[PDB]
Amino acid sequence: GQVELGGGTPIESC
Amino acid sequence: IVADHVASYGVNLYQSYGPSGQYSHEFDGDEEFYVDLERKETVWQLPLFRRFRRFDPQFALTNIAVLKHNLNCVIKRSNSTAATNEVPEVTVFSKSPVTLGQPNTLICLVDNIFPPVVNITWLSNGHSVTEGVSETSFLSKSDHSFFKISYLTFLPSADEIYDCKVEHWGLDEPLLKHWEP
Amino acid sequence: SPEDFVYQFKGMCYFTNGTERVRLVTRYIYNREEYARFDSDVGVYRAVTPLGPPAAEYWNSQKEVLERTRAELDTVCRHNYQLELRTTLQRRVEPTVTISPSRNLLVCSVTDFYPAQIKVRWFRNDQEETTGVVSTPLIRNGDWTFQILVMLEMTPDVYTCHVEHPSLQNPIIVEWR
Amino acid sequence: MKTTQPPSMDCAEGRAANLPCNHSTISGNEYVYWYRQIHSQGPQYIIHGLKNNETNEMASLIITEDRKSSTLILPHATLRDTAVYYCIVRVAIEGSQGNLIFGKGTKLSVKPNIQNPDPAVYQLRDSKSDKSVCLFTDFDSQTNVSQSKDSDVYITDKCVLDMRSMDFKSNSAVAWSNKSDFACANAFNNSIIP
Amino acid sequence: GVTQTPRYLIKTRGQQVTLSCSPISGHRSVSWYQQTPGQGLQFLFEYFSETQRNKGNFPGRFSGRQFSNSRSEMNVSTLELGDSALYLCASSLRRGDTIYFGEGSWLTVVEDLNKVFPPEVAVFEPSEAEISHTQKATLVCLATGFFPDHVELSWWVNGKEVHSGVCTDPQPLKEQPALNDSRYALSSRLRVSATFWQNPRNHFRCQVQFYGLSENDEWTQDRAKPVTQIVSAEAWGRA
Ligand SMILES: *[C@@H]1O[C@H](CO)[C@@H](O)[C@H](O)[C@H]1NC(C)=O
Repeated sequence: GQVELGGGTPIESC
Repeated sequence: IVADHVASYGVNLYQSYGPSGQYSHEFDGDEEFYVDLERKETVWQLPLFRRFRRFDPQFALTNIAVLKHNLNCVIKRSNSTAATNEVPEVTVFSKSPVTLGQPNTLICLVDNIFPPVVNITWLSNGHSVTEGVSETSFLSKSDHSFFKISYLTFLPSADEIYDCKVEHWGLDEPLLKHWEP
Repeated sequence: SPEDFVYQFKGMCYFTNGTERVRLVTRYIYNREEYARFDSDVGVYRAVTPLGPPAAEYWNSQKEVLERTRAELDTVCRHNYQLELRTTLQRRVEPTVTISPSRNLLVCSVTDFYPAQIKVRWFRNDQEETTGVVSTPLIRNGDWTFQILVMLEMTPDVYTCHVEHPSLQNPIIVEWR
Repeated sequence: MKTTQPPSMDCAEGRAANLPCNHSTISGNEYVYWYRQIHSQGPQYIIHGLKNNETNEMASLIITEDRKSSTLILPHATLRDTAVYYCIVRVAIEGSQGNLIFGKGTKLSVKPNIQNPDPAVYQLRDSKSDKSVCLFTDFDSQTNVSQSKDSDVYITDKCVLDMRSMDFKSNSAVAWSNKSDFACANAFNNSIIP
Repeated sequence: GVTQTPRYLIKTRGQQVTLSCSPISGHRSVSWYQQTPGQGLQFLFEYFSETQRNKGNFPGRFSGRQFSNSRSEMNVSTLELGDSALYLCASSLRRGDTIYFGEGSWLTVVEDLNKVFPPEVAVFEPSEAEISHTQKATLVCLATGFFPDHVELSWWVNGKEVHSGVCTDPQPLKEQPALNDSRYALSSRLRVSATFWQNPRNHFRCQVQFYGLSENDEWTQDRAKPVTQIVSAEAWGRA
């Protein structure tokens, strides 16, 4: 089933 | 910011205490669903959402894992600046006008929660109630604090005494909020 | 009290006039301090506090990270809003209106309705009651239903409570008497 | 998968290759990805897009306004562009959210341009010792070298070598067998000059 | 770039195989794929933050791990003959970004080690008819009777490897197309100018690198152990 997505988060520098 | 409808497609939460996490979507301040991070299941909060809407819990687990990494960095970057315990305010009320014999629901609103570590229980005539006690997830606020709602399905009677006990690190003692009919 | 380190990431979408004005703001919060955010009206990551220069400058350098976050205006905000049009924006729960003497003060208990737009008026005898009417702010029950209680100071006559709501083409008219 | 591609597609060297792809069931939260795989090597990332037209140093991607079909445009086709081209929709489906599920793809054969096609079959002798092979070479790129009927006779496929010292390209196929009755005249006899 | 080790492997039925993958520096998401000629390129599993995310439709025999350095290690248990394939590893900066594949690990599951054979290499000198008609001289190399298809053919002229005018078959030919573990054959062509071939000082060598058994395998057969080796055939020019 097709799913909606949320906002993607990025990985900090570290 | 001004808008007709505000949607929080990604209320990602992760705290060191536990450690615990939370992923949920909100629309107009109401939780559409939360993702049970332990069972890897999406829990929609309306029957209409369960039949027409779908969400992969793997997207939630991935973002929380990034939050776990991002949290460890801002801890080092902020010289391990811990959170500040806020004083939560508690309100108790019924969902509908109480009628004896007709099943109703009590609503315990615990507002201004930070950190998102609260312990909310119900008491009937001084006895802890472990039946009919539901609980929302941590619902976000614009000031980045949270509020949680606990429910208690009951049967109205004459000799009924209901109190909502709230336990938080910002409180000096467990807060008992009696429900006035 | 044990110490706690809280991290929050809020992917927020803002809609106005249907799909005419759509705005995406992703907020990055350490405890209760938003240190970095991405504004689709701005188009690039920006630091809100001196805690996120390292994060905002680094995420803006990753070309694909910036372009995908830009594209979330269409893949998240605009796409999910179309599913809201099928479900959330069509939810219409009619309010339950009940008048009951308080335990003199009459209360008009308007409970379990959605959406939030509602209007309640008190009438003593086809004359609207302005003073003596005390209302509450809209109450969010947390289960996708709202509640409001509008009280009226009275002294006995047919008191009437009128309620308007998008789910109601006919306004609910309840008399106490 | 959500993508349908032409199974095979030929293209002349130097021309522009327009590889079509249909995906009418795509959603607003799904990207179109293009990959290629040369021989049995690792898949090489080409390009990706959402609704606009993208262009990198490798190719250009053209997605229709209704996002129901797309096209990968390789402007300068080289012999090194002969590979299987995979048009993939990175789906937003439960259990496969963000997965790139490869399909059959499109086999793009960049046919070189043989200026003076003088086809001939030669016989080569072994450098050490009773052993010999047949060589069909210098034939046009619009010719097919079929496999052998006799299993004791082995016939390879077309091979394009590039003599960069003279800017000379030529197709070639080899045939050999242990049966000493192997005349190179009746070797590729399943290949008739059309 | 994505790195995968080992590059070639030979195992028997019932054994297990561990496949390593070093992702691109900075990347933290790793995906594993299996490429067969039959079912094509199939997805196995994906890993991010040391835990498995999306998973394919493969049995529990196909497992994997991801370490802190974002490195991944795929494992297969109770190897079957159908498990022989090219196992590719892809990496992305994060789960949801563009994945970039490595070169893969070639796995060949054999019934017994006796089915592994080194290639015999032969060089065929150009014909005088081609030399007189086109002023060009084509040499043909022939690597025959090898199994599995873990072979690398190369042309070496006067000590240096050449690539201009070299054409090797993209896919080998089975000597017995009916047998499952049939030995393969591979042809390659090196075309040079007729004058360059007629120079008696020019030395032409066809080198075929074969990847076979290691020291961890026992060889109870009478023939030479088919270990990793380079089988070469050479030819000198002549006027
Ligand atoms: C929740 O209960 C546990 C023990 O039952 C207690 O240690 C903890 O402090 C409670 N949470 C609070 C007070 O926020």
